[PDB]
Amino acid sequence: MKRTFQPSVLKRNRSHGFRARMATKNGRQVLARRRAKGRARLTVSK
Amino acid sequence: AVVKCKPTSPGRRHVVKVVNPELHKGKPFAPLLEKNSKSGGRNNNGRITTRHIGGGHKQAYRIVDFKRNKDGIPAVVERLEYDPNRSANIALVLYKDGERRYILAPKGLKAGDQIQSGVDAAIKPGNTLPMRNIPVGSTVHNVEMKPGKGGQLARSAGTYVQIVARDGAYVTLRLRSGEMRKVEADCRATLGEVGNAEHMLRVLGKAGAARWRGVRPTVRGTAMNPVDHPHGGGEGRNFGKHPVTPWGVQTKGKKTRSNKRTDKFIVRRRS
Amino acid sequence: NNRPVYIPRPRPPHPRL
RNA sequence: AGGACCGAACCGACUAAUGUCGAAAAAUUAGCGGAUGACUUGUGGCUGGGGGUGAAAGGCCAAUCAAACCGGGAGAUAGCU
RNA sequence: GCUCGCCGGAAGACCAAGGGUUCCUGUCCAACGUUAAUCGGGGCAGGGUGAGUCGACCCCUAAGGCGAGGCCGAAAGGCGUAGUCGAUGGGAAACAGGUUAAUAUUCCUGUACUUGGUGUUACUGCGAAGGGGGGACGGAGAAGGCUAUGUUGGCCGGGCGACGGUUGUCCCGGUUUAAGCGUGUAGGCUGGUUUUCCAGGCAAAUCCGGAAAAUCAAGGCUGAGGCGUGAUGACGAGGCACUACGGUGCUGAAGCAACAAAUGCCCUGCUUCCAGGAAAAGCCUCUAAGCAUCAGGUAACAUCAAAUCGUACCCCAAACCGACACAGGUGGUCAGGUAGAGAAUACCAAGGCGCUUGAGAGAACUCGGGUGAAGGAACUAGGCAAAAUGGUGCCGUAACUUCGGGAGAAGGCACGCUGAUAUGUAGGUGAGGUCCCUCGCGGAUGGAGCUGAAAUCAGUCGAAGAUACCAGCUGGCUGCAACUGUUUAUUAAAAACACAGCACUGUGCAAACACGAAAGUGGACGUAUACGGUGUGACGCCUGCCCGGUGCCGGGAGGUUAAU
RNA sequence: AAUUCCUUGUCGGGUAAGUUCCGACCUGCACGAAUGGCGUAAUGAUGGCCAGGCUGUCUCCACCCGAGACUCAGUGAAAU
Repeated sequence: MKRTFQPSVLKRNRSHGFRARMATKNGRQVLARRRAKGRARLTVSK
Repeated sequence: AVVKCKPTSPGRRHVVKVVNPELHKGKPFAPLLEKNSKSGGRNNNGRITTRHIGGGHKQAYRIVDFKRNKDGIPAVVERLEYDPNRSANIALVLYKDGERRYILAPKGLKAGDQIQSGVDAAIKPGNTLPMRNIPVGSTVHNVEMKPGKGGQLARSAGTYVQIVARDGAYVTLRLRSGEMRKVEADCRATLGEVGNAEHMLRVLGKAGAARWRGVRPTVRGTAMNPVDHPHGGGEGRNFGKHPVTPWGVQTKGKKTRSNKRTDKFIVRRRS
Repeated sequence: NNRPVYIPRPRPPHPRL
């Protein structure tokens, strides 16, 4: 049984990392919404 | 040459090979190579624009000289090579000055032959002449439609066109499709017909032969569902509909030629 | 004290038809 | 030579039994199919929801697919319980 | 601690990915562990990760991403040039031994190597985003030469033994050593050298390419292993002296030969086949601009620098993905002995484990197995499941057929051990000696030694000799599909889908067509022996009649007919 | 007939006994020639039938070896 989640640090960062989010405006809006909600972990990162 | 293999096993039973002994058994000319990454039918948007394309063996692109701009420079034919990109074989040509180029190999071309380009050239097969100099009623290949373009007509294996008429500054060409096209005189053409005329005799033999040739399986519209194809649906192989393309355009006898720009160069249509 | 999150699909019933 | 033969790794999942508040939200045990090829696999990319992909089953698209998921219109509407 | 049992192409040993202290020591047992617990991957504290050479970083690039200008788009934004990113690839350099409770190819000892900066000395024309070469490449197959490694003999050390025999052809253990440097071998590739000329290499060129002659038949390149050095060093059984009794310190003999042999190396090789098998940089070489009492380059010596980050531990699992200390999933490397064709299977070595509830009893019943009188499918929707067949050699082998097949058809016979042929043959390998030598890692002769089938005859044991494990059930008639293949992840693997082939139809290339409000891409760096769509589905014999209807193609008298 | 309502069509083969199977006839409810027709060697974890061998499938079960069930100690659920 190969479950759906197969961790990979490189792919995780390149898909949901800070730089990936800021590249496009919608990701920028996502960061804005996270900041407004005041989440401790703004994004995924080491 | 055409050789039929013995029915040793299924998949090899129906194979019909086309062995060409005079082909070059060695690596090609590296300076003239160029990488050719496959696309799989996808376009810049990443969507499949053309279906049934994908996979296949890796193949490197050979820079083939179609313009043939080296006028007045006799060149010798070093050898013939297999080009995976074309249906016809290509010939490695060495010019008197000492540069090597690739050209389409006509039927009569072989190693050690002499070819030349430009008006100051003979009428031997393989020479490149403008149609104005080429006598009417002769066979040519790799014909241009605009001067300097390079040549687009009659490029496949065993293909050629006829010089049927010469109307002053324009020439009429009868193509292998039965199409009579008016072409500007000054643009160039190559004498003779493309070699490797026995390309039909091959049959590929088995399913996988088409697979590593870059072709993917084709799915009939009937086997599809109603939603994905205009055909499909019903219990027991029901069609009851006029044949159509997957996008609704009615196929099987519906002309799709609508240009109104090049029609002035069309004398007669296919028949 | 989390209430059960994943409830499995019910076992298919016997066909009373 | 071979989409050749027998057969491990590897990939697959035809039969039976067990297991159904199971060891496991499809597995184990004993057999079974392919096993130089249309093969299999690692890494990284591309295709985004009236769309993708599909050797075509309405199959698959994060345990969900005859139209994914999340938030909003939204306290939708419910002559019904 | 002594026994028993299990794994041993793994349930062992090393990595990447992913975890993130789970590592080691002291201490604690409430909670956690499906029981107890002094124990632990649990709690608390301390300790632990050492690099010019390993990896990352770094230089270059693939798919692809982003994208100055630009093109396009109501806005957002889309596409893309120059560029710049992107390892799953290419590019400089280290091995052996020892040491810690826990790190080492990082620390220590020994012996090496690479890339740059600076200085000195002796020579010299240097000089690029520019040219050329190189880097640089597929599948399959075969043989030869080797090594890792193993076996045996010799050698060295120890033992002769609690139940008979065992100083002997006896038994047990050891018989290990690298990178680098030197020599350069089997093998593989290519004929060398000199001179002249040339609109090609978008400029130039002493380089590449091409054309000419003169002269020699040879050089050059690549290249595992072996042999030397490294090394009268290290390691080394064993013995000795003290033990906080875990271990510490001291000493240290032999360290060779033969045979077998890889899936590893020579080999990015070679021979073949069609499906024709990345790119760029480092590197080598030639020049432009410019500089030539310079700078710069080459060779030698000296000196300095090589930063920064990862380094513990798990890594087929109790530490990763599955909510669990879950019978599942997870890529790569090493991979021994006996039997065997084998990485199957059986039993074992090194090594690691007995799977975190036990003790009794020995009912029905359920589960996983063994055996069975006589019958042998009478069971049942159905030979489902079980049972049986099962290997090697030889003999033999039907209908049918596309002449390949069918076929391992079917059906028969022989298989152990010992001796002899032959104090182990044929075969393989091959020392010393002897004869040559374009003189060495050479060639002949020669057979010592070692290894080692198959077959025949004879004898002999058992109920059974392919003795266990492993290891086809077979035949006849017929439906469907030609076949290999693919599919409903998780009740349907099929007659369904695909398929080679065939036919129709569209398309003249700014192609049809598709994705896109568009630009622009795919088709295709293809162009009718090509491409798209549709139907049929190898092959053999064929594929009849009908154009009313609905489509499609062509024509045009007349009628009808929008905007204007 | 993968097609056939009527229907287990009729005759023969196979069985002591055959609504299936194989061959032939044709009253083809409602086969049919590229939504292809008829054949077809080889192939198939394909559908149906027959024979040999084989056996606990069965007549009819019996016994035995293990893991549960049962008793004792510890921990200690669920649906309703």
